[PDB]
Amino acid sequence: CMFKQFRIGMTYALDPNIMDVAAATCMLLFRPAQSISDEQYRYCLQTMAVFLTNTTYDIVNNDTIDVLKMKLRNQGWPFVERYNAVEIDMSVEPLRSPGQ
Amino acid sequence: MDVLSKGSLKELLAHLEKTPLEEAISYRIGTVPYQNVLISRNEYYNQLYPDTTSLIDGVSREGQRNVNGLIMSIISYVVSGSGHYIPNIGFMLLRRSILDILTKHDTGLVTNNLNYGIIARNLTVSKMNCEQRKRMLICFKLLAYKDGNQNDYEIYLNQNIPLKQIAPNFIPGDMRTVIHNQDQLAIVGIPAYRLTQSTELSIRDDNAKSYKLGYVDWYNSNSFLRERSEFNLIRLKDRDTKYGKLNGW
Amino acid sequence: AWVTQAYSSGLSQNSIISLTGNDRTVADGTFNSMIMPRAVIANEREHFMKTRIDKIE
Amino acid sequence: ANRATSAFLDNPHPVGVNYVDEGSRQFVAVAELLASKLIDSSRESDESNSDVPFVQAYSKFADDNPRHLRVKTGGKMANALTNVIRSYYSINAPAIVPQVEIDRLASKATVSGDMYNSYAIFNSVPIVEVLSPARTTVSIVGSDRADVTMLNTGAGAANITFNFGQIAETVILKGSVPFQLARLNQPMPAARFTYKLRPLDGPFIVVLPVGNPLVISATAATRIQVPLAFNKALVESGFQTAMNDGLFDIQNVNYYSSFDEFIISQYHAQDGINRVSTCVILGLALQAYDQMRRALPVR
Amino acid sequence: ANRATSAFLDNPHPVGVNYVDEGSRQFVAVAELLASKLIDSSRESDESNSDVPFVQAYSKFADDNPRHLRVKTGGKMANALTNVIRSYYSINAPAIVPQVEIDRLASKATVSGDMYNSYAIFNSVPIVEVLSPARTTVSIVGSDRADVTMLNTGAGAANITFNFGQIAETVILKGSVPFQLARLNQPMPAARFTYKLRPLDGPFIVVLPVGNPLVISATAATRIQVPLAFNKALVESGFQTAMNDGLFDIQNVNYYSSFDEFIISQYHAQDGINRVSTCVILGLALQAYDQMRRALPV
Amino acid sequence: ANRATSAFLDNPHPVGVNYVDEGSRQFVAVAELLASKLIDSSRESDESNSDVPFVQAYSKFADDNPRHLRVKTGGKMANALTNVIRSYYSINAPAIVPQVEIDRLASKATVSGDMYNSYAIFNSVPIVEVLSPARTTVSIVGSDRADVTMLNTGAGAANITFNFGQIAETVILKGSVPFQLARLNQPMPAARFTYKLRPLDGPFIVVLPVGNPLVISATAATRIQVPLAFNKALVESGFQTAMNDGLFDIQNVNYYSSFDEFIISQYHAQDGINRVSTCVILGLALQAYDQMRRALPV
Amino acid sequence: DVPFVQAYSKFADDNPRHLRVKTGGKMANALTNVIRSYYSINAPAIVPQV
Amino acid sequence: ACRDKTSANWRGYSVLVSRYRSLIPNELFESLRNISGEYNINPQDEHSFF
Repeated sequence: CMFKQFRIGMTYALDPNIMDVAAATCMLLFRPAQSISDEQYRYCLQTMAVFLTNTTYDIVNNDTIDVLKMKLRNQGWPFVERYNAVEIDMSVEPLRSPGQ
Repeated sequence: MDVLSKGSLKELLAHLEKTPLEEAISYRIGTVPYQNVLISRNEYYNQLYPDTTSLIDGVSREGQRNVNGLIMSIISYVVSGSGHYIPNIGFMLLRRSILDILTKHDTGLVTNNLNYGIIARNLTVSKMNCEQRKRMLICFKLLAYKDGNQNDYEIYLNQNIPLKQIAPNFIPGDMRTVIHNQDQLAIVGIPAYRLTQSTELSIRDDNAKSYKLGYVDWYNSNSFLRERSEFNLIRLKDRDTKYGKLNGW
Repeated sequence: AWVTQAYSSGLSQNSIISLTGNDRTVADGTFNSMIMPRAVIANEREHFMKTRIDKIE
Repeated sequence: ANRATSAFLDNPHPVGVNYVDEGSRQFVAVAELLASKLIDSSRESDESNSDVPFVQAYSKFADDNPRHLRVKTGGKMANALTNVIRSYYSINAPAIVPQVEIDRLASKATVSGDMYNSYAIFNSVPIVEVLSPARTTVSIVGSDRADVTMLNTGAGAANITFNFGQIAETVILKGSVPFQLARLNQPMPAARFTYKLRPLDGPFIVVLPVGNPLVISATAATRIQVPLAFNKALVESGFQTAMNDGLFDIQNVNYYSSFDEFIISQYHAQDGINRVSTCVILGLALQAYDQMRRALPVR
Repeated sequence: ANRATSAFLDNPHPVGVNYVDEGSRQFVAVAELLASKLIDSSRESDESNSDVPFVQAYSKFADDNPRHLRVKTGGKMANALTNVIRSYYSINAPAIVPQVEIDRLASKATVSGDMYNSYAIFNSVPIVEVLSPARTTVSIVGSDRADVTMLNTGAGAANITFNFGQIAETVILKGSVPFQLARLNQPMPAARFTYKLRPLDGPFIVVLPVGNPLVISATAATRIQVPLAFNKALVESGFQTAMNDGLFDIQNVNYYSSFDEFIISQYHAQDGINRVSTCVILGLALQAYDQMRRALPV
Repeated sequence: ANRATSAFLDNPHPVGVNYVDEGSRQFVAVAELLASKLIDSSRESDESNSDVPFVQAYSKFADDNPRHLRVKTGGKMANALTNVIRSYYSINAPAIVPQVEIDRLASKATVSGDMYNSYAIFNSVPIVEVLSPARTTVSIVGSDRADVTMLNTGAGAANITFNFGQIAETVILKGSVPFQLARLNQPMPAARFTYKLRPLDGPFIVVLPVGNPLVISATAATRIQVPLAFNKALVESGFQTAMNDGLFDIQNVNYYSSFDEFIISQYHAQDGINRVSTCVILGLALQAYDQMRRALPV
Repeated sequence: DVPFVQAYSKFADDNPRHLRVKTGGKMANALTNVIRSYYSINAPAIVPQV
Repeated sequence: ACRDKTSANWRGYSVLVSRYRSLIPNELFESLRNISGEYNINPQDEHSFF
């Protein structure tokens, strides 16, 4: 939240379980979209598609974000998007130094 | 912005092979070039700052509907980041890559009659910088070897000594030359100096600064590819390999 | 600014065909550029000279 | 026959055709929103005796922190807005703002760029032509209220025809003395003081009896679609600031006393529908320009 | 001798040559399918007191959520659909839709852009030329049903030549009074009220007795290959909407009262087969435009 | 000079002022939905070899279970719809159906009752005024397509003034022979076969030569806001059925061959913008009456 | 759209829905007819007191 | 469950971030903006945290 250049990523198992999908959806829903890379975004979509659409990682390896989103929506999964985080303006009172 | 970030002959040529011709052209009408204008630069002056519009600015401008205009728009995109307004070219030509237009006879475009003197004059070369001139000379070299005009390219360079001094050294048909080349062709990048959010007087400088500050925002955004952190996530086709070479080279 | 595919139909919708194709560029020194019409009023050489011939007649 | 017409309807110069897409209209919408917050923060700073609210608002607007010894001019957003305003006014004005700059500033806030949510009422009275016979004198003065002075010198009563165009929705005519007005090929009613006319009815004929001059005061109202954030008072002030700042000094352009006359004159021209869309965007930009300049002043 | 022709067959302007490839034709089909679902979702949502079916339909079509206080134009698809219609009508109309936008929008639905699955019947009657000798006046009025009024002022009976082109399949001629019709170098039969002719048979000769004027009513049918989703009723309404909306205001073009007259006129022109293929794609585009604009008026 | 006018533009009779409020508009929309379900139910009943789908639809529409030996008439809703249609046509209709019954029937289904959701295009051509000088004859025939036959018997060319009103959006003029047309006090262009005009522009002048007649065929398009469930084909069929059934037989009224003629004629009156609102509600009522009567013949 | 939905629901006594003209409900009709009544003594008063 | 906890406890974490940034001086913060990094979290830890 403090530093915008910082990023978050996670690595999943070769055969994901329900825990991996829950972790992927929680990261997409609640972490800032500005902190999730495009490569990480595709990896999360691949993990979701592997568990839900009953496919392996090699089959969906050469798939774009548009194709993965379409595959997941056809199955009935709506969480295929990244959500930008609102910015809160903060002020530090001066006291004995110039403020920030 | 992506084209202006390429710093080597390999990266620049690889990008031109991937991108299509529609990126080089623009669908905004813009204004006309070579026009004396009064622009507003209030951070410096109260009056209106005079300047002259050109094809090298990063703003779209109306262009001629001929092969000469098409080549000027391609070089403008490479050296400035935006092209011109030449519509109704045809979907057959617009699908092909910029490199294919420049160095392949299969496209169907005829560029043999093009003269490098007026093209350099129109794409104002007295106002370019060293990096911009190098990219233009790359495009001239690619075109010359396409139509078998290598001798004409050499004579043109011998007439203009400063262009010869900074002319990149590579044979358009050989990939070993591209690998060995160590010219710096980057117009935008992470600056060692202090880059501030301030305006510049000239049209060219103001637009160039906007691209520079834009690249910093894009560099720190989520669209940038940090190789040291996520090299195992890229597909195998687009992964960096030394065996990789341009098609037909 | 336009190319055509080989082994395609040669018919075109328009009945009047320009010497310079849809690309609107003619390589100088070719036959097509030689048979192109010349501006007489706009060109100072041709207008000056034309008056000389009419005066002689 | 002698012909007279409104001064402000003569030769409307063409308007710009650039920065009229979805992204550009979004950028102008963002500029107006951030300019409004700049004015409010300056007030909040003054009643609170702390520079913190103003600094934060300026940081959003200019993407930079204010520093002493450097004049606060608005940064890159002010530069883009000023040059874009010039481009809207005339087709001779250059387009020198890159697209990557417009996209960057449009993303600073999440507002809709739609410019047709609401409407506004404009008060300029369009008199396209007034035709009078040989022995009569007609003079037209004014734009917010038009005074038409008519004198009859000949022996007989004269017939003067009035054309108000097809854009205005209503026109109200009041005379110094009661007078007769009726549509073409219609009977003339009893002399009255006021008339309410729809300009689409057609040319109107007014009988001018011989004697003292007759003066008609014309008031018109027309409706133009504008964004819901459109404020007429702010737009007029921005129009005057732009004219005084010297950014309407382009070659071969017409000058107007208010934004009311500018938008109506462009409406009463060929392809007037397309010109009005561009002029509405320029009006919102002038609203942003006014608020930004008052917040950050120069002497 | 005098010649007269149908008004709508004169000087067909060149149609556009852009957005006729496979991917572009898939875009028009995708727009047609999604614009139809917009109409059905509106009816279902209204009847089921829930707006959730409409939100899904609009989101798929426009790539953004429906929000109040917004015009609800239709997103990028409405812009792309509007511009391709303008480029189809004329060859000087600029093509300002990127190929990336076409492919991105075409991937929303899985359709085949094949424009030769089915056929449609068009009722415009192509009277190419009527040749009349001296002292005879011939006048042609109408496109859906042509009325040819001929008067014989001269002393003797005259021969009027009819040329219906070579494209139409059947032309039915009815007269106010019985008349004689036969092909070139054929015996003239007894006077009848109606005639069925094949335009490929040849020029037709009509005898004109001296006296009261003779009026002939001509009805024609032509078959043109169209996609299966083609609907003539929707195309006609969409054609009128486009003309009203100003999509065809490009200079140096001709204007027609209906799509039936437009498609037939281009067929009776040089490179007619190539022209008709473009006009069919414009027809499906106009049908998608009608459904979308009725769902989302602006 | 002489004056010529369209037949259907003469004396539009006043329309009804009852059943215009939101509750009544809801009833008409409810009727259209329920009447439509009647037709599809019967088709489903025939295909499924069972009358249960039709029984449920009729019970909802008529509030009475169908019986084999008893005639099916539609019940109270059929009577209310018929009486409502009569009230709309003329201001002199009794308007007998109460408001409590209207509210009860409107509760049968959940519909918007929105009369301005969408639009439709009407093809009737209004020719308000044709001015012809002496020694010329002008005749106007047609409503969907208007043919103006003009013949000049004078010495020189004559000027004919056209006036298409201010309501229509675009008018396309087609001539039997090329002719010259321009604005009032405007130079003439070269002779062309077709013209596209906006009626709001002003009266037009047609130069009529001497010797040969000229016929101008005009087609016009007008946009009128209508509900999203509007269907021109069903409305026109309902219009003819109501006329035959005698619902429009009231003294001191005018009669029209098409619904487009009816709606356009009232839209040219002095209070036309208020008359169309009643006309639009009447059209949707005729839509329900068409579907209801075909499924339940009298 | 939450602030607008709450405000419009209070004004028009109806939840805003898509595919609706957003006229304003009974209050807009009452407001319009009341304005006509004030301007002239000839204008009808067609708004019930209840 | 994740949504309910997030809406219940966002206020406490918003205050926490504000307090932590209050501890950083200005010169340190601008220097730290030049650096960048990516943090790897095990999927079990991410779900258990929420």
